[PDB]
Amino acid sequence: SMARPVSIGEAVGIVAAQSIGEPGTQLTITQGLPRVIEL
Amino acid sequence: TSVYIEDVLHEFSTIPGVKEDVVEIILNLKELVVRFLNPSLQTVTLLLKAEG
Amino acid sequence: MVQVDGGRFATSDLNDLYRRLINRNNRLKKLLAQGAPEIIIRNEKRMLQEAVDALLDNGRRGAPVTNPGSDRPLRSLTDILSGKQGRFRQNLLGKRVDYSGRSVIVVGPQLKLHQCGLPKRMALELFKPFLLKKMEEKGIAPNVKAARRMLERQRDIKDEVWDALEEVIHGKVVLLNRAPTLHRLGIQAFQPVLVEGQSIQLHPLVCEAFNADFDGDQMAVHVPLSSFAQAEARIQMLSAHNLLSPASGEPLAKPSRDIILGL
Amino acid sequence: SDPVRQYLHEIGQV
Amino acid sequence: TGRGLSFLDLIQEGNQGLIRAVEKFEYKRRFKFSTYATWWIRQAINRAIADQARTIRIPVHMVETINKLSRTARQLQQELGREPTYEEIAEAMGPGWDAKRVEETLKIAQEPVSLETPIGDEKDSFYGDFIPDEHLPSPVDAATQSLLSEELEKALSKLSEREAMVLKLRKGLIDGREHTLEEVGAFFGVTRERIRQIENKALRKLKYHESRTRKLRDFLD
Amino acid sequence: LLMGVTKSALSTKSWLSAASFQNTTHVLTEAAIAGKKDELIGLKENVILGRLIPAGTGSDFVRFTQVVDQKTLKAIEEARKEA
Amino acid sequence: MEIKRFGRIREVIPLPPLTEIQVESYRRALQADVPPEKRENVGIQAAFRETFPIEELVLDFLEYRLGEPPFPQDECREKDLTYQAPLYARLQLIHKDTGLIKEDEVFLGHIPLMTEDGSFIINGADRVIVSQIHRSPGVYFTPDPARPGRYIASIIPLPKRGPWIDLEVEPNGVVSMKVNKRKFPLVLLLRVLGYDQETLARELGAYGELVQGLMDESVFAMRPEEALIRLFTLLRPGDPPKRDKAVAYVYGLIADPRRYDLGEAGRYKAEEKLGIRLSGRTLARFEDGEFKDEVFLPTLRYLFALTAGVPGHEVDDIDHLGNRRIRTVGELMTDQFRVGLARLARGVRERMLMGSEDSLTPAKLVNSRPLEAAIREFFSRSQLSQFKDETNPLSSLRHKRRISALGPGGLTRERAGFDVRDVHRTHYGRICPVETPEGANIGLITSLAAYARVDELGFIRTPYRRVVGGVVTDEVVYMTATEEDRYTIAQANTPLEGNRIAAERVVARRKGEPVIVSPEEVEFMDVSPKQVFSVNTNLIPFLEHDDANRALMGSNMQTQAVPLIRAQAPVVMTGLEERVVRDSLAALYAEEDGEVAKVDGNRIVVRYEDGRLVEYPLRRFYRSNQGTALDQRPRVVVGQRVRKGDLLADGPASENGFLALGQNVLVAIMPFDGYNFEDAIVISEELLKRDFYTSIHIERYEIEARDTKLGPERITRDIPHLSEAALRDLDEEGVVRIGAEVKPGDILVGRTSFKGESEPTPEERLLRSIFGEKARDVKDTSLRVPPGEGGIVVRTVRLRRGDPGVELKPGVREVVRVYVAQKRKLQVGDKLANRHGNKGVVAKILPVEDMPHLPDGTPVDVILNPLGVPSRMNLGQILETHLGLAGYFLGQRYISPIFDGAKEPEIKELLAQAFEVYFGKRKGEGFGVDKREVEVLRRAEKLGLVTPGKTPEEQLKELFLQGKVVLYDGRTGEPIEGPIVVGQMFIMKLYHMVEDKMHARSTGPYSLITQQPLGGKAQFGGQRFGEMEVWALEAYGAAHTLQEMLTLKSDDIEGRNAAYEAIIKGEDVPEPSVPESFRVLVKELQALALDVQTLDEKDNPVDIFEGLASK
Amino acid sequence: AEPGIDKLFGMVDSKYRLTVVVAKRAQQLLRHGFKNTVLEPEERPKMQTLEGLFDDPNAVTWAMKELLTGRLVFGENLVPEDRLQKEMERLYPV
Amino acid sequence: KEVRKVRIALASPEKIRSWSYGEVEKPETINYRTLKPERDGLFDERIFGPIKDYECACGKYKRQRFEGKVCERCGVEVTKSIVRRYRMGHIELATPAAHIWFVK
DNA sequence: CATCCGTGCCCTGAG
RNA sequence: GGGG
DNA sequence: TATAATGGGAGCTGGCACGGATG
Ligand SMILES: [Mg+2]
Ligand SMILES: [Mg+2]
Ligand SMILES: [Zn+2]
Repeated sequence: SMARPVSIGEAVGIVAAQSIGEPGTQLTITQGLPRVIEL
Repeated sequence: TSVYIEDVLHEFSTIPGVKEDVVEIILNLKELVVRFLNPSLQTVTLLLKAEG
Repeated sequence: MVQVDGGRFATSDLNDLYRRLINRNNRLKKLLAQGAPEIIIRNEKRMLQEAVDALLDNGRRGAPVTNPGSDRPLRSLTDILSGKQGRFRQNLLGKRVDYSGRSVIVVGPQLKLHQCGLPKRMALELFKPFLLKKMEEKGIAPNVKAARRMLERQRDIKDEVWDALEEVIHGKVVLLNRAPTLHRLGIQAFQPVLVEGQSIQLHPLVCEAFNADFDGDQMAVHVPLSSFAQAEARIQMLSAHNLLSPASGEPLAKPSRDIILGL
Repeated sequence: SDPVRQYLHEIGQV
Repeated sequence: TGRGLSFLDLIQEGNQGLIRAVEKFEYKRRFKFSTYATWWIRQAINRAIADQARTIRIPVHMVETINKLSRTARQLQQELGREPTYEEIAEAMGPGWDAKRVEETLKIAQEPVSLETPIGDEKDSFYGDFIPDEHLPSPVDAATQSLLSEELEKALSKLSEREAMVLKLRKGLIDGREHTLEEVGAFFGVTRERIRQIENKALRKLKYHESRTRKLRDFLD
Repeated sequence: LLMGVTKSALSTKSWLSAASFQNTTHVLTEAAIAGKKDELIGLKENVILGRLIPAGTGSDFVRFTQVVDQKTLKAIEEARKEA
Repeated sequence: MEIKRFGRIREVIPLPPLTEIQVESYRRALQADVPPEKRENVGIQAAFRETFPIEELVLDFLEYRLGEPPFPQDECREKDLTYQAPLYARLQLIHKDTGLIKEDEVFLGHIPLMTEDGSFIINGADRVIVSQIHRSPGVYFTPDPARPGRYIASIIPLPKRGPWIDLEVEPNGVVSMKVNKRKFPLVLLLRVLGYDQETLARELGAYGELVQGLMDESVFAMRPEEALIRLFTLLRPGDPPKRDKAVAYVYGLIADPRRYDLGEAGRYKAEEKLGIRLSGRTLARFEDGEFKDEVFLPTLRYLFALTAGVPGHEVDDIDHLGNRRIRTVGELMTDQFRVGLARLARGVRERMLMGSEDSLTPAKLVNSRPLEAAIREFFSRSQLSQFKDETNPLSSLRHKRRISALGPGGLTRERAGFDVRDVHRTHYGRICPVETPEGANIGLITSLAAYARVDELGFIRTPYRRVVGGVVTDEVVYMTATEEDRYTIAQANTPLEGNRIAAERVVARRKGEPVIVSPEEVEFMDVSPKQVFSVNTNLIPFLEHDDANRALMGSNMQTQAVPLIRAQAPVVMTGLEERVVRDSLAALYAEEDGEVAKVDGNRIVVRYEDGRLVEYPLRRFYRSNQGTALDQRPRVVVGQRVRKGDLLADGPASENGFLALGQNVLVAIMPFDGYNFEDAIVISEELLKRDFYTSIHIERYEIEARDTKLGPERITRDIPHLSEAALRDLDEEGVVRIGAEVKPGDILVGRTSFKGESEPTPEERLLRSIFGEKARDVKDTSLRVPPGEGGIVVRTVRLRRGDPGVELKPGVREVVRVYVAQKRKLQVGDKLANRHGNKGVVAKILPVEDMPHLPDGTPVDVILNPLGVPSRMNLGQILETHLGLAGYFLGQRYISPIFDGAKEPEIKELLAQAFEVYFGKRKGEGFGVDKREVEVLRRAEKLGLVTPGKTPEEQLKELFLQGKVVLYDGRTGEPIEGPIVVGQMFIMKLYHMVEDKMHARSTGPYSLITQQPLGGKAQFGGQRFGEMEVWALEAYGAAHTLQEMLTLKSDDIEGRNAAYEAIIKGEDVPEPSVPESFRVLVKELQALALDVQTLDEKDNPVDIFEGLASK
Repeated sequence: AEPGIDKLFGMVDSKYRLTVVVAKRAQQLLRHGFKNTVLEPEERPKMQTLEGLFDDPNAVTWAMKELLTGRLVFGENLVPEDRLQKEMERLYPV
Repeated sequence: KEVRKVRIALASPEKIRSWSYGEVEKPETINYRTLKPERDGLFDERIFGPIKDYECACGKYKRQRFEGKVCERCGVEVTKSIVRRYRMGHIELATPAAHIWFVK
């Protein structure tokens, strides 16, 4: 979010979970969100 | 700017013997064009009494 | 076991489960003292075990015990703890909070990126104790009690209290949120600009991060109370300070729609 | 699994 | 069944009645045992239903009264072709019954309702969630009581220590009990008339300071 | 060993987190048998406890930082020099 | 003004009674207007006939009757009563041993009555019973998913009327039957029915390898009695196999008409599928002491023939509308009536044993409490019984035509996949493919088609015109889907010269499949395009130009339109706006021909041809379920000659008989300084000036005074510690006066409650001593105006104890109701929408001088951003705007029917006729072309919109034919650098308004157990900070704000009290403490025999209860 | 955006340390009534009232500006807590 | 002291009894006329604590000058009513019963 | 290979 | 059930 | 307090699926 080294104390796992989940409703010849969950 | 109708308590009332509700009567009174000849005159109270 | 508004009584299902348990326990004691045969005592002990199971985790084994004239299973301790309505997810990992409001949002093109339009009455209620303190500092009220009794009636509200509320919210920020909160930018910090009317004014550039439009969307407002919470909001959560996506690193608050069209 | 059926079976043994 | 007790509970209370019947049976009367047993079994079952079927336990005679009221109201509704009034039920009940008594009896007979009663067709809300807590003081009430105590101390500081202490001891702000005039006089060593005089002059000073500053008026509600 | 996110979240050392996730009865029974102690390492634990989470301003790395003006700083320095 | 209608399609039949699906259903269910001896064995009659005779003394049923309502509909709505009729039943108790007969008419309670419009009044609230779609009973054959070459036979009765039976061919070869989750060989049950190996071998032997799997020697060796005992041992293990018990159980499972009831539709479907005839609605019979098969052998034969691949046998599409049927109001009410009747029968049978076996009357035997309880339950707490949506008349008209797959006896939300929610090809003409909710309930809730009607069997039928040779007759046939699949049905727009098909090739459907077909192959034809869509969807003009996903929103949002005080019909109509006002009995019409004798604001008196003088009272300023005002205005004058069916009074949201859900406004399609950014809408202050989009809303307030153990609650003007300024608008009794203005904080009804006993704190003792004023016995419990509400008091209703005609619930002395109304002007945050799915919130109200305006000085009313059109693909609003410009300058309105309306050339012609008035008027007034108009024409021919070289008038006319005009910016006076689309558009004000939804809370009520703030604006609750909001705060790293959310701002009692005190004292907020919900969790875990211990770093226990819970 | 937010983020190894420093300095200023400020009378943050310019009541803005000046010293283990509190109360009493 | 850990473990019958302030011997809730809690019932004030702050049931001791006192007449301790959210009771079973969590 | 259990978006809402 |  | 009376009664949550354990 800042294009600079991350600060010590940044809750990184929550950010990872949100960044992976937010486009979930957009996932549609394609396997899609079922494939993402299977993985 | 104001209206008082006898035997009428609020705008949502309705007058016996009158076809228009008070809302429509006030809507019609909003179309009234009143010209003051005296420039020192800032308020007037018109009176109306009709029947039959 | 509480008396509601109309004098009626409302009680928890745990009370009925405990009553079942105690009735069966006392009946077992009386049957033992009176030397009942083994069939009766066995039936009573099995019913006592069933009642204990009903109290701890109803519906776990056998048919769930219901109140008379109802198919609704009684709510046991296990049902209270677990589930989407359970204690953890409903009252521990998330709560209903004070100093919060909600209203329909409106595009505020005149706002700066760090700003949001806040209705006057919403701000009067949200900052009410700060406003009481400011009304006591200025000569608007003798003390806090009189200031609150004055704010209680809307017709007793004069225009100096609005200037006092302007003085209260100076420099401070509020938190705007829109459900669903898919990523951390579903909540953002904005400096509030007091506005007439009952609508919240949202900056256009953040509408992409909230996934917000103006076909009827509503947002919630929260007031960080401490100096620590206010500093966290102004430094880390401010809308103008989070311009890039934490997911991709690309710009999130970027031109769109009408801006792109005109340029 | 049915307490009443079990109790009736136990009653039927006397 | 269907009276508020489960089938197995009724079975067990009937077994209690059967034990009583076994203990009271006299075979010399040539009556078969089922005859004498049935009476005690029905007695125990009805007693249990009357004693346990209600969360708010009601004595057995009052339960009989309420059931008689229900039967009378049902007779009146079957004969009148509509639900009866309080006065009609009072009439059908005979002497000693007026509409007020029928109403009070029906009010006493009301059973409580579950806090977990669902609201809406989704499993997302409960009834008790819409029920406020009227017991614990709100933050506003606690703040108001604290401000009242502080303004009271501010107003009592405008007295002397002795005449403020007299009021504090007489009205219970200290130790929680309201001392009699004799006790405050014996604590300050003075006469009860003397302590009454200084109490009255302290109250006079407080009333004057109040009429001057108008501070403690807003706490009069 | 590779396990999915559900099993990995259920198998964490913190029993408060696992019990607030899913399978509350199973997790709670096994943790109560084991006499498990939750060290409040993660976020969900302190959130349930209403504590200050160990991230951001609550991280032990930045939590104990002090601020002092040079006037008071030098006054304290002179007071500690004269002891 | 002139009304021009387009379209060449001639509909041979009008729309059916739109509320007939409710009216006819309930009328057939009750049969109240049929004399008892001539009733049919249906509905309540069928229920009585099924429950009786009660065998055990024998109690038999003769007839029933319905009385007149004890109170009218208005009085029921006023007094929280149910509009109902008394039900009586004539029963004769017979002693078959003595011959004694005692006959009496017993009262069975009251049954709610359906009003004229198709709704009910339950406990004072209007309610609607929504029809329920479900699988039709019968015998179906589905492919076995596990084994491809095999199938499953499903015998399905009516819901709650018996179990589902599954016939399967197991891998081992034997045929199994599945009932109540238990499986057994079907051969045993066949042996109980009396079948022998000879009969089965000769009947099923044509299908080779399966009959040998049917053969079991041990079952054929034993007679049907041993087989019956064996089957009973299989079905009821542990139960001693007494032969009579086995007979009774198997009879009640298969042959009992009281316990097993196939549908009449189920019986017909079985007879049609298997090619047999049923003597009853059971799977077998108990005749002459033995069991006789009815259904099992034909189903087994069909299954074996389908497995073998015998031609003429097919699998069943379970979503086909021939296999899915509707249960309307009558059927659901009858089901619950039947359940209550069975419970009353159990009570009767129990009474026929106790007491005196000699002296008994039908009145002593019958207790009607179970039946009353069942009916009251169905009408009050069922899911299918819903709070009536009467926002506008169309709201309730659509609500009554709703179809739910949910409800008791139907799908749960997880039980619904893609197959159910799908649009089946048989939905054509029956279920609207457009009108369905957006979100989780999509496909589950649907609406009935316009021309559709549900037959007596429960299947939706659609009309088609017969085509013989090439001639289209005027006779119409209402078909089910199963019958529809037989013919080739041509489209309704196929060209015709007279009654003959004028096309060499026509577009037709065969089993829903589209095909090109010669006029000789045409067997039927569609009645109209209108039959494919619902009522709401048929009100969308230019529907053929709108994407389905947005036409859905248009249909669903016409429901949410608020009745406006100056509401008007759209300039572009579809032809249904009159019929909708007609069938939704909001408007008033004349019965016969006659003359109007009297016209008042309260009533209309008409003298008809019969000479009789009929007075119609007008509903004036009545509050609907949703707060919208329902009022009727007279549309006739004294002495006016009216005919049969002529309009007398306009209902809510109707203009001269036409549906008026909104207003026609002059709209310009252009961006505007980002104020219409992302679907937002900019409006003109002139809309508020002439009271457009202004609506009347009434809110009802209620308060009770009751008897307490501490003393009576009294509704009084004497309230402790209140000034005369606070008690100004209250009368002597304490009720606010009619006509007073009330604002937040004002008192509506004053009330005093006796103070709960309490020792005054020593501080209160000293305060009392200082001021010398006794603490009053009573406390102020007055009903006040909630935050954000208020208005004018229009009505007050007071009901005491001891006054004639009124009796309250036990303990309540008196009840007072205050009715407060308010005129709501359109403001920032209110929601607007058109019929094409375009919806937006008002974000800016500009003064008239800033508005873009025409050259002649006419400012536009609404500014819509064009960015909401391309992605949404709803072009119907564009054509509506063009035709509305044409009709704005020609002074006329239009009727563009669905899929057969005005096309582009006709609109161009009307636009030329309008441009003549728009420009030749100017040219005759002595004005030429404007300079800015010339610059705009330059930039327009640069855009290729006009042809270069033509005169300025010709180019302006070309632009006008393209629906675009020169628009001046009122801020600069300079024009917009391009021609802009401007025209009249019909826009509605929706029920979502900022005045209802604005809310905020500092501190307030908390919950009992959790001590967390309550929820909702009505309870002054706080906003929920759910798990995902906590995730957001965590990802930000805002630890102290999160801790505030978890503590100081919620359920940290010490923390929140100290925080409030520190804030009102100007101090910084204190350190938070332990949340009370965590202590609740600890104690609830201790109640589960689990020891939860908070420890320090030394593993020593830490007491978060602070010594309060430890001895 | 907050004035000089980039330079404020440049002062620290962690943004959250900047937040902690700002919050603690604001708490100091609130507790001691702003009279412990490192700002000069012309560097004091101002607020426009109906009367005119007054001191900015928001201590967080004060703290951020003070940090921008550079006259504040931040770090870990700079002074025992009780000693710091008592010396601040000696230099700037309540 | 500051909480650093949270331990969960099985509870002996002895620990359950050490939690309990008394045994609930009756299925009664509150009296049908007085609406006050029934003695030895599920809401008894002698077990779980006083309904009102620093006030016994019968009303002999009504202020904080008595705290920790147990009224001899009604048997209720005079403390804060908040303890009714904390203090546990217990039921003594005639026959042991299995905790279903450790069974199913 | 069967069988039991436990999961299955968030905030609002309102008679 | 309604809304995003 | 005594005629004799001697094994219930709902009719489930039945158009979802998927997977992690234990038989
Ligand atoms: Mg949206
Ligand atoms: Mg009487
Ligand atoms: Zn006592």
